[PDB]
Amino acid sequence: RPTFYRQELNKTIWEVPERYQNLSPVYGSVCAAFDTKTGLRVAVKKLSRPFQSIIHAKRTYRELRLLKHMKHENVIGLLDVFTPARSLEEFNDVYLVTHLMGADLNNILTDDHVQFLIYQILRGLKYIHSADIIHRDLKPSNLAVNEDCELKILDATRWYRAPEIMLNWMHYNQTVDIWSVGCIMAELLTGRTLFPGTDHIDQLKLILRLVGTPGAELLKKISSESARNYIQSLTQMPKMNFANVFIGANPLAVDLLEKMLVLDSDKRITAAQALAHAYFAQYHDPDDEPVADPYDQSFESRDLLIDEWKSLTYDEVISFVPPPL
Ligand SMILES: Nc1ccc2c(NCc3ccc(F)cc3)nc(-c3ccccc3)nc2c1
Repeated sequence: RPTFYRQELNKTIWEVPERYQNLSPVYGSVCAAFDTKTGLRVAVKKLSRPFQSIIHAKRTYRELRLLKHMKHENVIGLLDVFTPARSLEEFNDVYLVTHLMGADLNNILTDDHVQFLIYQILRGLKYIHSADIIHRDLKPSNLAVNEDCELKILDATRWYRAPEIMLNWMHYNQTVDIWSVGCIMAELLTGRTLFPGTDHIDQLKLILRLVGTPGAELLKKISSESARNYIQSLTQMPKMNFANVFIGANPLAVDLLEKMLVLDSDKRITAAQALAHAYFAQYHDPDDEPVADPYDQSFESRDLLIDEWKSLTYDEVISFVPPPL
């Protein structure tokens, strides 16, 4: 049990172990800090109102469980989790400590940079997807890149969302993330957002303008009559030739985009399949693209009181084991 020191940052009081020094500000508030134990720069996130409602309390619990499970080089992992509280009764504040990453992918490329960056994302997604976890919100601001161009996955928003999440299909799979990667890859190659839509309707028109309106083989798999009516109403756009839209790009890169930006998610390439694509021949190492331990998601289907979620979160703070140096 370490000793804590109080401090006021951006009109909030931070109580953190003395082990973390020189706090500097950057869902919750985040501070950069120096960690005297590892000698490394860290990010300390103080959650805001972590147990205000059932939804917050479950969301706090979910976030701690996910971070505690991620042990992979291209996914953000948990260095430490702590509370100033000495008991469950006083437990009201949760802090999360992770590696401070240099910048996000948003604020920044040759084809070799794009290969390395997209390769690291797919490698992280393979790990995440193997544990039955879907990210659902992949976008450049959720991708941290240091000076070495080493990338970690963290955590408009609509520009990277899969068409089946736009239409609220209840049974989408992991490939909603592959769609996002496709949109990201296309932005890195061209400098431009692929689908910069102003709202949900406009967003889908821009998508269908590139990938074409869906054929009868995809229509026969849509369960919502209203969605089916809507889709068939809109004007028939032809599938464009990616080799023309992405003119001058590496043709292996165009080929991967065509396999990622597929409307039908049953036919969209997976992260593991994409890792073996020729586009990543330089980097692909099948002996060095691990999968994750199983992840118990059964709590997602539970309806519990705020104090029960809080209690379950307290247990996970106590049982936390720091990763090895
Ligand atoms: N097996 C599959 C494969 C893809 C599906 C899918 N793709 C999203 C989509 C978006 C736009 C469009 F024009 C055509 C399809 N949506 C839906 C769906 C279901 C209910 C409500 C809305 C979308 N079910 C699917 C089932």
